Amino acid sequence: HRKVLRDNIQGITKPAIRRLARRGGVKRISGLIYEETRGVLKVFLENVIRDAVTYTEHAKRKTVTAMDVVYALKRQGRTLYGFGG
Amino acid sequence: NIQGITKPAIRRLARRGGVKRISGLIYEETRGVLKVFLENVIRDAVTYTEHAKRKTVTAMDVVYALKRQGRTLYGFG
Amino acid sequence: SRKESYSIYVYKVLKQVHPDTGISSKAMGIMNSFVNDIFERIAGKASRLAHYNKRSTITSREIQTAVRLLLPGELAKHAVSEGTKAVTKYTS
Amino acid sequence: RKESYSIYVYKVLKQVHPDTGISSKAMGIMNSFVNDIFERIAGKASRLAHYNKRSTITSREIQTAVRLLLPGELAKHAVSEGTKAVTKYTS
Amino acid sequence: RAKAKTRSSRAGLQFPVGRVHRLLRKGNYSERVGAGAPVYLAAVLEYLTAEILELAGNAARDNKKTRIIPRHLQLAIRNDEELNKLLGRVTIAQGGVLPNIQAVLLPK
Amino acid sequence: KTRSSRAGLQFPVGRVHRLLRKGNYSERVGAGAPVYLAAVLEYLTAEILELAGNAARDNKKTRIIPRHLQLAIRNDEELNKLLGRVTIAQGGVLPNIQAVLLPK
Amino acid sequence: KKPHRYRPGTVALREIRRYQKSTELLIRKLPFQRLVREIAQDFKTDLRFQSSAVMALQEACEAYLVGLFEDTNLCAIHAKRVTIMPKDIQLARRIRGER
Amino acid sequence: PHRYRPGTVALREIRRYQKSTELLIRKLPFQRLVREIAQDFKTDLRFQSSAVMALQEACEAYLVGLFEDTNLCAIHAKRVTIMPKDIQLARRIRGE
DNA sequence: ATCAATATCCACCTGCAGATTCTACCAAAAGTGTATTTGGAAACTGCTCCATCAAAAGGCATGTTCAGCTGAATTCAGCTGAACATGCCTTTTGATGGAGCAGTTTCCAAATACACTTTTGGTAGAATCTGCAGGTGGATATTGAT
DNA sequence: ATCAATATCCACCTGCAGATTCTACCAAAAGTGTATTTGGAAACTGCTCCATCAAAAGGCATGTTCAGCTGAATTCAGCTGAACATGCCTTTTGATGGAGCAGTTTCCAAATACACTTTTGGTAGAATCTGCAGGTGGATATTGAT
Ligand SMILES: [Cl-]
Ligand SMILES: [Cl-]
Ligand SMILES: [Cl-]
Ligand SMILES: [Cl-]
Ligand SMILES: [Mn+2]
Ligand SMILES: [Mn+2]
Ligand SMILES: [Mn+2]
Ligand SMILES: [Mn+2]
Ligand SMILES: [Mn+2]
Ligand SMILES: [Mn+2]
Ligand SMILES: [Mn+2]
Ligand SMILES: [Mn+2]
Ligand SMILES: [Mn+2]
Ligand SMILES: [Mn+2]
Repeated sequence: HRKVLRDNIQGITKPAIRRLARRGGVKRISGLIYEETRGVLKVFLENVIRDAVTYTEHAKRKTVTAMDVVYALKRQGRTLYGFGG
Repeated sequence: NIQGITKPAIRRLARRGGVKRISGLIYEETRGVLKVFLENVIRDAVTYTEHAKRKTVTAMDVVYALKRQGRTLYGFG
Repeated sequence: SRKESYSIYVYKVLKQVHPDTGISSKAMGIMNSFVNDIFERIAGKASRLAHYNKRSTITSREIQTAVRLLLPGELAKHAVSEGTKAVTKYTS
Repeated sequence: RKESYSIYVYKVLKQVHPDTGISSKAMGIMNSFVNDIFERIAGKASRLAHYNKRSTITSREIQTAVRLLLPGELAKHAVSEGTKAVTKYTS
Repeated sequence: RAKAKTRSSRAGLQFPVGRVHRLLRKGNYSERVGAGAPVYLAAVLEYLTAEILELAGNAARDNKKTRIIPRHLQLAIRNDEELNKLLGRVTIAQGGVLPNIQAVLLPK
Repeated sequence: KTRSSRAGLQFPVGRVHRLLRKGNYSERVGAGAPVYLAAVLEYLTAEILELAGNAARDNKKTRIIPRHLQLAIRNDEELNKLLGRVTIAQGGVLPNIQAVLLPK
Repeated sequence: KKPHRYRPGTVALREIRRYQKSTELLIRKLPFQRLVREIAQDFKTDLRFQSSAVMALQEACEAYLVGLFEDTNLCAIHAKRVTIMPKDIQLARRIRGER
Repeated sequence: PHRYRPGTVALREIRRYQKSTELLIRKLPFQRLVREIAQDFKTDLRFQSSAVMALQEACEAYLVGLFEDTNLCAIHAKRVTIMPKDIQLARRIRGE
């Protein structure tokens, strides 16, 4: 119903990635970092979303919840605070 | 007693780890590292031992202690 | 529609340690996450402990040992002291 | 006294490699392996059942647990085997 | 009938012992649960909460604020060696990071 | 007849059922859960023994030893991932020399 | 009479101080939301999301990236550089056990 | 007299020890260390022998893993020689 | 890149010690036949929130130019760390007692389970309360070209 | 050894979005009584471990020599940061349907419970047969003199 989504990884822009690196303390950035970062992100996101949906399907739901994501993130060895209830 | 972990022993560990050349300062550095690790693991192992009101650290005590290090050890169950 | 949470207790503790300080709702959410996280860590470790020792009962002893296994150093000693105190007072 | 998966691991060994044996130490590693994966799957299935306010671990929690814990092809393959076994059993 | 007293006031606690007991019963952690278990656990949960709130309140006032926000919690956790260890794989939403610039990056 | 044989399995369905009932996992355990779990466990065991058996005979040994399990596991990307934080006692490591360390 | 111009690095350092002091999300929300929906759409069609699920995903993703960039930065510096490069990212992820 | 060039034997030792699985630390000093450390946590401890061997398998696998990472750090910096700073970068990125 | 010379790695061998496989006894666990209860799924349905779009304003992404300074490449030697011979001492391997833990069994007092009934702390929503976000302006460390 | 151009710091202000307090019903904790499970004290008993003693082998400590790796010094091309114009699309705030969570109610398919028999898996010695300790020869590298 909405316009088919395509090529949205490019929404993670060069200046956004630059900001993320800055918060991470990075002063200077190779031109090739941007595509590398997109790839790394896509993989992380795919994996987390993959697991979240597995929780959503298991519950016979159509709506991914915040807790689905919180549990999904455990497979990445990450505990996310702030999204219960 | 930490000096009981000799330079050639450490060097054999490095070789199995694929290292071709080794700084003179590695041995002391490695001993420090080893010590920390051993302390942590042994501390938890004994916690299990104490919990069971035993005086003898068992292999399984060690296996469970290694989970806190996020390490799973196969072969001692 | 009724949802329980640790919010009122976290706020009571807050007023104890910083009587003139408040807390945002998002921060309260991080605290509720924290309490639930540690609850499951301690409870799970105590459960595995009881099972390893073939006891069917989680007692304060399993809780104490789990706490020693999960917490670093000084934090562990301090927590064990608080818990031991609460148990002795309670049983009195 | 003490139980282990040794005779079942040895049966599987004989199916896949009829003339091959296994050392005591290797068998100890296989036993560790089976207990480890058992606890991962059983534990994940349990937390899943609880997350959904169900008191029963069924094969559906096992299947979902397997999808959460195993990578890729191993996951698809394990799920197919589990599903086959339940279907044969229920016959 | 004797006048009710909470297990929490009996143990000298703010955190809910009865609720913790119920949560222990329904998490299938063990088939039986000792009388002191929920008390000890409520007390540990309460104590850790006090520790994090103490440090976070301190950051809040070192920033001229009367209200703790996620940032104060993050500052509290990451500047304390043991909390930082305990919560090493935890992400605090809206927490940001510690101000830290590597010395080599500073100007000449 | 045993439940294991009804399921086409070698792994013990009854033992798995009991271990689930008493491991404090849930109040109840469904009839298909131990069948499913025993089958998953059996499948992974066969996968590892298949590969380790191959290494064992590529070393001309009739008996699988921990080394062979380590070789089987670390040379398979999925098994290696599933077991990424596991130490196999007496398994050693994969022969691996970084190319920069070689002569010439 | 020439226009004033900071030297390379000065503004970069200013930006580090700026974003390390703040906590706002650094990726634009709506583009991030499109990314999440595109990816999820490829696992199961017509999914809906709680609003907070999208925000949970964005918090976890930005925390992950900033952490990776801290490690990456250490790798670049180790190699006597000040500029992060793909091999820095790859070493970080390898030692982290992601690769 | 014959003399191998520096590095040749090192490489040979790498092939040798990567092919084998034997414990690389001597048993008695390791055991002595374990008992010493154990003293600081609980008095009058005994150890099962297999507990000591469990501790040693774990310690050696840990160290071998750490050296692999350490080596990757040395090589990153265009060296072939591992140094304390390599170990320290490795442990920092591991979260140790 | 040759030969010649040299050292080490790697199948392949045998004999036999010992590690694995086979065997048989037997508690303990699984199976079995019946009986009984109950979790959760289906079928509802109310009613949150979610999807999507709308408009408008301005924050920010993009693309360009240009040059400062970074990374990459190169050179060279001081001194680190490898390789090797020698001979001592620490570990290893094997023998022997015996003290002291684990591991058990019985059996009651004490602990915990769990239903029933009663009370009150916790919640949701309404009503109050107020920090601090932005907004404005001036002071003030900092930067870079002179 | 300055200034001009900038960015950043620091009070001070107020309104209202978000936080805290108030209110009152009721879900769930608590008090009470009865049933069921368990912990540990006492009295065992083998059997792991610790202590000790001993010889000897091979691994290590040490000292020597020098190959070649690291780090310093140097040079330069072109990448990446800084800054500016342009104009898009994100943000913000609100609308409009309606998908799909949740809340209820009913009631079997599936699960538990229990008494008892049957089957099996763990254990430890016997019987089998693999690996391994050394030994040899061929394949394979390495090193140095040209
Ligand atoms: Cl208790
Ligand atoms: Cl089932
Ligand atoms: Cl690169
Ligand atoms: Cl160093
Ligand atoms: Mn798609
Ligand atoms: Mn009955
Ligand atoms: Mn019901
Ligand atoms: Mn440079
Ligand atoms: Mn020279
Ligand atoms: Mn009241
Ligand atoms: Mn402000
Ligand atoms: Mn009611
Ligand atoms: Mn049998
Ligand atoms: Mn040999």
